[PDB]
Formats: sequence, structure tokens, C-alpha cells
Amino acid sequence: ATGGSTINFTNINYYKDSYAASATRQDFTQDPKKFTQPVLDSIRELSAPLN
Amino acid sequence: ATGGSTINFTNINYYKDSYAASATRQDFTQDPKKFTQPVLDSIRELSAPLN
Amino acid sequence: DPVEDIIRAISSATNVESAANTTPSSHRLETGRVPALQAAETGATSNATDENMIETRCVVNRNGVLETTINHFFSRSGLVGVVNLTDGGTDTTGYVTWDIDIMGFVQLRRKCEMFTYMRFNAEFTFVTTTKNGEARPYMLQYMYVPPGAPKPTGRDAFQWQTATNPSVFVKLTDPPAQVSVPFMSPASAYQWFYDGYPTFGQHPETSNTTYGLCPNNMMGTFAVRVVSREASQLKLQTRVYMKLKHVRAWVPRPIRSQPYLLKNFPNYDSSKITNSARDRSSIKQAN
Amino acid sequence: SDRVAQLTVGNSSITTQEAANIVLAYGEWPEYCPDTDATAVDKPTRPDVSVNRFYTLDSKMWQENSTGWYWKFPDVLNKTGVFGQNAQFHYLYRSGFCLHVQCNASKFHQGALLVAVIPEFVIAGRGSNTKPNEAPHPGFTTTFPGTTGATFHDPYVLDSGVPLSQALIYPHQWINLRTNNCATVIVPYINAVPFDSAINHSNFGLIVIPVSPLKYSSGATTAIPITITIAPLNSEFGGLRQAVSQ
Amino acid sequence: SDRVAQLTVGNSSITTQEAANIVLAYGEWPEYCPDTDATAVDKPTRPDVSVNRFYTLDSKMWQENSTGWYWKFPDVLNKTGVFGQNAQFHYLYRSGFCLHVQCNASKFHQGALLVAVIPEFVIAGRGSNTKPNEAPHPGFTTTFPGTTGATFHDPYVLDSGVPLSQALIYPHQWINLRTNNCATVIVPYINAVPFDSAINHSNFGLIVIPVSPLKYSSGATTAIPITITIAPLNSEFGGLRQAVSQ
Ligand SMILES: CCCCCCCCCCCCC/C=C/[C@H](O)[C@H](N)CO
Repeated sequence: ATGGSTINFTNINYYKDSYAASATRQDFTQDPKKFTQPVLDSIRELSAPLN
Repeated sequence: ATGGSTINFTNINYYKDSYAASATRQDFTQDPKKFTQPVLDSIRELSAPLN
Repeated sequence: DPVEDIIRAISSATNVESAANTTPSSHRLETGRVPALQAAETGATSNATDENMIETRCVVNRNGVLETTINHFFSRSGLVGVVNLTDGGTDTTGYVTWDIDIMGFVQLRRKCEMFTYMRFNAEFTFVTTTKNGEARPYMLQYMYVPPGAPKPTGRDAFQWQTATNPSVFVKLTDPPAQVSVPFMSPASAYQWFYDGYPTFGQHPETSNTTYGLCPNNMMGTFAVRVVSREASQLKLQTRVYMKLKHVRAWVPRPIRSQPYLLKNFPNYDSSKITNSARDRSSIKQAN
Repeated sequence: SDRVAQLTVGNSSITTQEAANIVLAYGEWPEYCPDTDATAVDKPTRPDVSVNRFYTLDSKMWQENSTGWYWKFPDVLNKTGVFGQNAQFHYLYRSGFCLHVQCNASKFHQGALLVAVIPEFVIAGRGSNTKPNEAPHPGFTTTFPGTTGATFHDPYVLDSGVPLSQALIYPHQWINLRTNNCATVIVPYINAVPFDSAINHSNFGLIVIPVSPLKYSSGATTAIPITITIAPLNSEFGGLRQAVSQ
Repeated sequence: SDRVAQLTVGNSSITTQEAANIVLAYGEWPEYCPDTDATAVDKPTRPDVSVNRFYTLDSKMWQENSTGWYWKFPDVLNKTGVFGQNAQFHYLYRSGFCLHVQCNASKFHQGALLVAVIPEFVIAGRGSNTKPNEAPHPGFTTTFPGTTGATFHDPYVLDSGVPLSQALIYPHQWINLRTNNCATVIVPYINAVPFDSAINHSNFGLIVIPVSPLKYSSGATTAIPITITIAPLNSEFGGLRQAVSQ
């Protein structure tokens, strides 16, 4: 945290093109549930999977 | 003191990272009483220490 | 309800922007009030002051206190290492690795060892010259090889592809390279003193080579080469200067009076101990 | 209301009629690990009164040539009581300590003892060898003395290569035989990590040294011991497994 | 809150751990001369911290046959420090004093000292001669001893022909080696004129006398000194001229 009044500037671009710029803007998005649990019928952690 | 309208800028950072920056923001905080006088019962300067 | 027995710091902080002032104090003739007498057996220092010992004037004190903070004390670059790259004729490796230990050079070592725990950032500058001194227009590679990463086996070996390892490409005729490094310890602070062993097991009483070596300080290796195919004939040293910034420090400890011997060990001479203060002719002659 | 103290911890208690205040190291009390600083997910164990209490080592006897002794903590306690057992079955230890040192003599005796608490106290090989191969190192029985304590070869440089005169940076107190017969320091948990292994790592050593030597005129008592009593304030243990003594 | 005292005057200060109150002679503090009592028109000088401060004479050593010593004030201070210089260049002196006497010994010693302050203390010739011609008188070195002090030939009659037992009319205190190691009296300026010559006239003498003799059993310390430390509270000087030592 901290960094009071550090006036950061990075993403400013000197060219008319978008791909000339510098990464990132980051991303915090995740969706593990599509790779880890890609099943039709949802299964709870309490219940046994197969009944 | 003095330095009327000198428009100082230092802490401005050119990178997306906090550790890329330059010291300091300083600090004026002190707590000598923890090293110099670390005793339970507080002792005044007037009174004799041991009574 | 049925079983009842189941059911801070005294010191505080104050900003000090200048040296302390002095208030006027007159004499005192009376009993019961004794600022001079102290008892040091409590481990606390005498709190007696200028103003209760003598008669003083008033001094507004604008002396600055600022330069002595741990930030300003520790932010300076000083030599943490030297790397010798032959690359020349005869036996030729073509590269040199330097394990990163800043305890190898005494002058910056004694400042750090005033403290048990330290958490900081870093600014490394690489000043490379030739054997005597000069700069030719040769391209260089400074690569960081973190723990577990393959160390390069040759001048041209594949570990220099550095698809991941950070590397710096620089010409000897360019101003010295410089980078910022974070706090990489897997613990929460660096520690220059570790009383303990890294692993379990039975420890030899004859020779303990593992005593006192903290795992948390192993930062990987620094490796140099000359970017090229055949070889150069030159021979060069790289000097490595580390600056500490954003630094915090804990638990101050005494400053070392004995000559250092080894990087990683506080070994000193059982013979030959040097006194901390030079000796005079008699205790009754101040000079 | 000062020189008389009583300390009660667990089923144990200590009285002293001659005492110089109490030192609270670095201005903090021992405490349990806060949820924000903690890392290991499993639930620690907190025995309270069975571990936290005064254990009393054997007494070190006090002579004119004595160079001074040291101990390591928790190491002195790893074989004793329920504290020694928990530290063997758990991989993760945290706590503070309350240290108490008893030395008494009579108004015709004299001397002084420096009692200090040294975080990360590293002993040092003694020799002129500058090669890390041929260079000497201390033995395990030296690095970690146990209950029996160890002794200084060079008490002036504190065996670590550092001057004794500056030891007054650590939380300390003096036993000055004309003034007080005990020294008590309350040490918080200090370490760069919240938990650690009691077996592999000792947080801090204790040090008793004769800055001014013992003197008594003939006919008085020659036998002076130095007794040590230490209590583990606020203990936690984690990472339960089988027993490992070392 | 009684037996422990500190006195701070000027750049000097005195601590004592064993003391019996403090005597303020005749219930007054020293003070500067009020405009109504003053006579001389010229402006006095008031150095404050350079004159007013504790000066310490040599120590008088304490024996079984000792009959006791005396000093004269300001006379003891006329050659010392900046106080001695001002008193030589000025014809008119006024001030008070704070007197402090240090004698210590050990719980196996015994004795008592009478410490008194005698305004206008006149020594006396010793002889049977009733003719003012043939009758003896004391010498200047006796009347005004200086720093070196003087001694009593007849301590019982105080060398003035007056019984010692009634000396308790003057501001006094005792040093009783089982009770206190110091005696302190704060003397106001006393005189029949507001200013006077420090050189020609001594306001009052100090007196230390063994009413009960020193005793110690063999093997204890034979050497006991008596040290004297005196400070000139509230000093004034007038009538500036060249320097006259006498
Ligand atoms: C492009 C090259 C960059 C080189 C980056 C190297 C950064 C390494 C981290 C340095 C942090 C301080 C070093 C660690 C402390 C002491 O050396 C320990 N005693 C090591 O044993």
C-alpha cells in the first residue's frame, strides 16, 4: 500500500498506434471452474458425488 | 526555509512497480524510550529510582 | 457460562524535526528532590538532563536531526562484489558466476551488522573495466539465475536464451548498468545472524559447517559472459555496487570490533584479540 | 512498593525482597500470533498453565576466575516438563519468556553481574584460519548447551567477536551485590517468522558475566551459586507429528 | 523524601544520600540589598552564576586527638575563583552562603561533630597578662586562617573564652556517624552595615568540633577526612578600584 502522492504515469503512449504501448492494465479475472469442474450437474462438497 | 515557488518534483515514478521508485518520504518518527528506558515501573527524574 | 475460567506498549512515537531545545533553569536548595542519583541496575539509562544538573540559558535549537535516519544512513552504493572474467587465451571458461553474498566486503558489512533483521529494496550498478583499465566496444550479458534455475555451462550454452531469467545487454563503452531489485526473501526479513541449523539430524561435534547459515538468504547466482561466437582476448572485472532503499531495520546490536576472517562466519582469533580502545601510559593522564 | 516483588505464573510463583524494577524487552509484552501475521492454516495448541510456568535450572557456582555462562532458549527447556514434550511433537513453536536470575551474598561481599538477552546469539569459531575449509567451528554441544549451560572462552568479546561494553543495547540488568539479588527480564517472541522449530533454532541466549569480580574477605561464605528460573509466557505449537528430539 | 538531597548552584551541584534536613539560619534566605537600606550611590555588580557556586576546600583529616578546626568567611574565598577577584577589585561586599560539610565512615565507626555558624567570631589571646601592653594577641594568620583553616588550642571554651555547650544558640547541626554524613546550613548576610570590605572584615566563622571522639576497632579504616564546600548565595560588589589582596 502506502505510496502517498507518488504521481505514477506509465500507460501514456507517444504513438498513434495501440500496439506500440506497454503492458498491461493487468487482469485479476479468474474462472477456474471451467477447467477444474466442467460438469453439467453441479456437485456440492458436502454430498457424495454419485447417488 | 525560503524557496518560494520552487515547484519540486521527485517521487514521480515512471514504472508500474513500487520498488522501482526513489527514497524516501523520509521519516521523523522516534521512540527512544523503548531502548533507553524499557522498564515496567516508570521512574521519574525527580524521585530516586529505588525506594 | 458453565466454566468461567475459560471466559500494548508503554513507549510511543513522536516526530522530531530538529535537535532539542533548552529551557532556563535556576538553582535548587531543598531536600527530597534528587535528579543526579541514578541506579543503573535496572538496565535503564540515566534520565538526568542538562537543566537539572546546572543552571542553563534558553537555547532554541535548529540543528537538523534528519541525516541520521536508517534510510539516509543506508542509502549509498558500496561494493558488494568483484567478478573476474578471463575469456582470454590458454584455459578459457568464457563466463563467470558469482553467488550473491554481500557479506564479502567488510566496509559495507559492518554497517548492515548493526542490525539483526533487515527488509529493504536494492539498486545494483555494474561497473566493468578491462585488466588494467579501459573500455572497448564489446557487448556483455549480465544474467540473473535464481535458485533452482540452470546455471550456464558454456559461453554459448542454451541457458543464455533467457526466455525467463532477467538479463542485461550492455557495451563496455556504455554507462554502467543499473537495475532495481525487490525484497525476495521467503521469510519476512533478511537476517544476518541465524543461531540454528537449517535441517534436522545429528550434528557433528568436531566440525559444524552448517551452523549459522540461514536458508532465507540464498538469492541465486549472477553470471556474466561476452556475447560472441569464437572468443575475445580481453580480461575484465565487474564491480558490483549495492544501494539500499526503502530500508527498515530491527533489533540493534553491538558493532563488531574484531577483524573479520570469513564471509559467512563470525570467526575471530582466540589468540590476538585486539582491544577496543587504544592504550595510554596511565589512567591519571587524560591526554 | 518497588524493591519487593512477587511473580505468579501457572502453579509456580517467585518472591524477591531485593529487586531493581523489571525490564520489558523492547517495550512489548508476549502475545499470541495475530490472524493477519499467521501463515500456517492448521490450528495451534495452547496449553496455558501446563507449559507457561517457572522452570528452574541447576545453579552455577560463582568463583574468582569465573568467566561467565550462557544458555539458549527454548533449547534449555526442550527436555523438561510438558514444554519439552510439546516442542518435540510439533514442528512450529512460538512464545515469549520471563527470565529470573538469583544470586545473593552478604553485605561484606562485592561484585557485579551483567545479565543480557541476545536475539540471534551466534557463537563463533576461535582460530586464525581464513579458509572456510580449514577454519574451525564450534560443536553442537557448544552452540546449543542445553540445561548444563556453557562458558565463555573470551568473555570480553562475547565469543561472537563483539565487545561486551556495547551489550547494553540488549535488554539487560545488573546484579550488584550491594543493591539487588535478582534480575528479571520479560522477553517477547522475536523472530523474522511467526513460528519456527524449537529444535533447530534458538531465538535468543541468556548471558551472565562478571564485569566486576567477586570479592569477600576471609571467613565469609565462599560458595555463591547463580540460579536461573525461566517461564514461557504465551506459548503456541503447530504442525503435530511424531517425536523428534533433534 | 528527606534523607536524600540534591543542591544545585551555578555549574556545580551536590548530592547526599544521608542528610538531616537543612538549617536556614535565623529563618531567612539570602537576598539582595533593598533600595531603602542601601546607602552607597554607585551601582553594584551582580555576576550571579560565575561567583555563586560551590567551592571546595582541602580536606581536614580526622584523628583521635583532633581538637577541631575553624574558617572565616568570605576570607577563605578571597583568593579563589572569580569570587576572589571581585572581592579584590571592590571595596564593598555583600552576600550569604550555603555551607556543606562531608564526613563519612562505616557502620563500625562512631563519633559526633558539632558544626556551627558564628556571626562575628572573635579569637582571643591566651595568657594571664592583664596589661593591654604586655597582653598577648593572636596573629593575622590565626585571626584569618585562609583556605588552610586553623585549629583550636582550647576547644572547650571555643578559643573566645565562651563555653562550647552554649554554641547551640548559633545555627548548627551535628554529624553523627550513625545518622548523617553531611551538615548543611544556609546563612543569610548578617552585619550591622549593608555592605562591607571582604578583606578587612570576616562576617562569620565555621566550626567543626569533636564533641564525641572518633573510635573504630582495629582493622577498619583509619583515614577519615572532613571536606568543606561553600557557595556564596546572592553576591553584590561595589566601590570598584584597583586590586588589594590585603
Ligand atoms: C540483472 C542482474 C540482477 C541481479 C539481481 C540480484 C538480486 C539479489 C538480491 C540481493 C538482496 C541482498 C542479498 C542477500 C543478503 C546476503 O547476501 C546473504 N548473507 C546471502 O547469504
